[PDB]
Amino acid sequence: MARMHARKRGKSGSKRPPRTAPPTWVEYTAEEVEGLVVKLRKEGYSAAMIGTILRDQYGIPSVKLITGKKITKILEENGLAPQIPEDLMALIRKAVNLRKHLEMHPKDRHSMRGLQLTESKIRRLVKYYRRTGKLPAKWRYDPEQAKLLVR
Amino acid sequence: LPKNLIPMPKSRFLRVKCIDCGNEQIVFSNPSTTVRCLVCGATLVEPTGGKGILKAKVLEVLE
Amino acid sequence: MKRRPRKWKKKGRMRWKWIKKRIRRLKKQRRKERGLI
Amino acid sequence: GKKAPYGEFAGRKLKLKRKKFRWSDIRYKRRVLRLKEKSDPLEGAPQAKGIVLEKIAVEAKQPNSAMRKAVRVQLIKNGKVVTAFTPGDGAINHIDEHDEVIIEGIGGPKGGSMGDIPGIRYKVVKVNRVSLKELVKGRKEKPR
Amino acid sequence: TLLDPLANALSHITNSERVGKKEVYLKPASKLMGEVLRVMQENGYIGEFEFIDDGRAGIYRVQLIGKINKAGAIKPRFPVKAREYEAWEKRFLPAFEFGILIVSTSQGVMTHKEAIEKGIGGRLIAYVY
RNA sequence: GCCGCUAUUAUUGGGCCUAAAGCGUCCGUAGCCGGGCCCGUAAGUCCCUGGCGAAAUCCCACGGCUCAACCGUGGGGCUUGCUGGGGAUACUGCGGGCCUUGGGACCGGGAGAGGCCGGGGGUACCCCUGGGGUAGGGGUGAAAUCCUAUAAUCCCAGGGGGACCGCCAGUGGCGAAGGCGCCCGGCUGGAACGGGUCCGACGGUGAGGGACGAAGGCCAGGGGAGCGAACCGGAUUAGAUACCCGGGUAGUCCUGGCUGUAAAGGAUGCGGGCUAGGUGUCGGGCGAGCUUCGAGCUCGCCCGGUGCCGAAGGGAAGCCGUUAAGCCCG
Ligand SMILES: [Mg+2]
Ligand SMILES: [Mg+2]
Ligand SMILES: [Mg+2]
Ligand SMILES: [Mg+2]
Ligand SMILES: [Mg+2]
Ligand SMILES: [Zn+2]
Repeated sequence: MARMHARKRGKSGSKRPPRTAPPTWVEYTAEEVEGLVVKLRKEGYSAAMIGTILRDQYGIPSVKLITGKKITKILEENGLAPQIPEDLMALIRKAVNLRKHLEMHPKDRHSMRGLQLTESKIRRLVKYYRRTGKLPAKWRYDPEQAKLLVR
Repeated sequence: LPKNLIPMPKSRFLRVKCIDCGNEQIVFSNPSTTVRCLVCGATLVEPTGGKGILKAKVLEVLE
Repeated sequence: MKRRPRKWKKKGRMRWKWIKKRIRRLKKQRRKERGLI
Repeated sequence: GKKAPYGEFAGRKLKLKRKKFRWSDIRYKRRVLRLKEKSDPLEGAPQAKGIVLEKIAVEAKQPNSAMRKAVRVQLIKNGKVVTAFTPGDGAINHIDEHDEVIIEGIGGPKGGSMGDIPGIRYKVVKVNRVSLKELVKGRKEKPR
Repeated sequence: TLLDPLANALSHITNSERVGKKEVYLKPASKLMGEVLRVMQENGYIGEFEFIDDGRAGIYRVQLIGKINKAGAIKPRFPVKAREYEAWEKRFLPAFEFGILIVSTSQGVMTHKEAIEKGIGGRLIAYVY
């Protein structure tokens, strides 16, 4: 899914099997699963990393299957969900680090293009999240404000 | 009908026990993180590009 | 310039590079006698 | 790819593109900008009247060998000189100078030249109010 | 990107019929694909269709019987009053009652024949002959 | 002259590798196109009905001038339609909610001449110095210009200089394209694979607009070995403003800017689905076997790239042919 700026037909990904009900081999209930989610967010892990750890260590496939809820739903219930969304945050951190690189390296135009594409993605997601309310309407990407944000 | 209808995982969840504590623990065969025993801190599977390399499963199951 | 591969062919033609160069010399003369002399 | 706008709510851009490429149609362009009317000495007419200035002859293109007779003619509505071909065999002898002559199109593909006559667009039809065909076939002698 | 699973389904059927396949699979299923297949079964162009269910939008397994020459979507889903089917037939079909134009109406998804006998128009979405 | 002919304006219904024609490449604003389920609304849409859309003109029948044309009676149509209500709700739209297949984020082990910056090297070439050794060297189709007896070419030991990174090196790889090859370190971009990770349609295309963009050229400042437009000489030739030879300025290199062109070519715009495959090769993964137990070798399978061939199919043909120039959706 290099699509969107590279147009390679990559198919790497997950293959969730159709599951109307949770697996019987699973030990944990919805409640303790939620507790683990909250524990790991306090340990400082993003939701993606939380699902990864619960898949690899605790053998939990699809917190959604188990609890009926999503990880970010659990986080916002326990008052721990991130202020701005994670994917946007990640892009912004990338862009800031790259801004720094490019100030010390002005002739790296290929990395400059990578920055341009990164900020394009940012703008797209900002548009969508303004439209859906996950950001204020007046929110807008800016490099310096984003630097303060990350920091 | 075969191999693209209902694309199904090749990975498996599998039950292992550590050599040190002996606690049975479910894990994933294709981990992105080094999996540690919940009791001892022992690595049960070390991550790779694909199927993780398994330590400490001498009594094993797979679901 | 806008160019034409058709013009780049040579079946009944002079070479396009040189046609082009002639055109540009003419244009230069005209520009020259237009604005200042 | 599949052509431009095919959507149900794309009629605007569709109309626009068809107009854009009608202007690549040269017939439409001539009709709509009225280029013929601007460059025509006959001023959009099927016929015209003119004064014969001189009688001349024109060489057929390449393969044919002949001297097609003609006349330089000054048209009255605008004072403009055009050359007209005199069909027939002794037509150029039936025609004289300072004579009033009627000027049709010669036929020809794009309202233009015809046959082995390279650059003549017009025919003589009447001479001092008498048809050149009848003058040539002998009947209906000329007034002046 | 993906746009109109229905057109994709119909083109798949068309190409598979050209090559003599007995069964096709239509992957981004829809209630509309299902209604169109219901109609195509009833008018005898396909055989038997069944909805397979994944966790995704679902698949249709469709057993053919060699009775399709051209099946396609009328994609500008054209509004059609109850007295214009003659013209749309002449555009999309080869003879006077040969194939079937599928029409979405307020009273369901129907053929233009049933629409005519009900005196109701709608929107054209597909043809099959 | 208009229509037709003309599918030579193409909504129906055209084409863009080689015939006219894919922007050099990318990014993105409007616009247009938009995955699946549920609920609602009922704006488009459909049905029914009220009021209007003059008459003439058009179609039809019937009547009157002998028939007809013409005229009248009546039925219908025409006017792009507009409007008042009622009903339906599949599709579209609008609103709300759910989803995860498309896309984005993340993680992991790998790959790669992706880029930038620094350092360290490799021959080769040219100049200077010193030693040797004397009579030619060079170049050509053949010669000459030129260098050389102040010691040349050749050989040897040192020093300096600027460019450039051979063989390995491939229908190889990376990159949007342009383009990118000595090694080492640092910063950095993007992709593939694996993934019961997260988000939850966030997507496509993109008018206009912006960014990048070979060589060459220009401004300024440096550097300048080799090559070398212009120029200068030697030949050749009927001529020779050239091809050949000897030199040689700009330039080629660096810094910062402008220029913004190319057979910038896959002469093939981008996305998505379908339509036999075979055989290579790169990368990742899986499974087996072998092993000198090697980031190893061989076989098979999956994904993604890159090639050849090829039935059907397509096409004017050449040729294309699951990396379409095929069918469909934009
Ligand atoms: Mg034409
Ligand atoms: Mg054509
Ligand atoms: Mg061409
Ligand atoms: Mg009327
Ligand atoms: Mg072939
Ligand atoms: Zn343990």
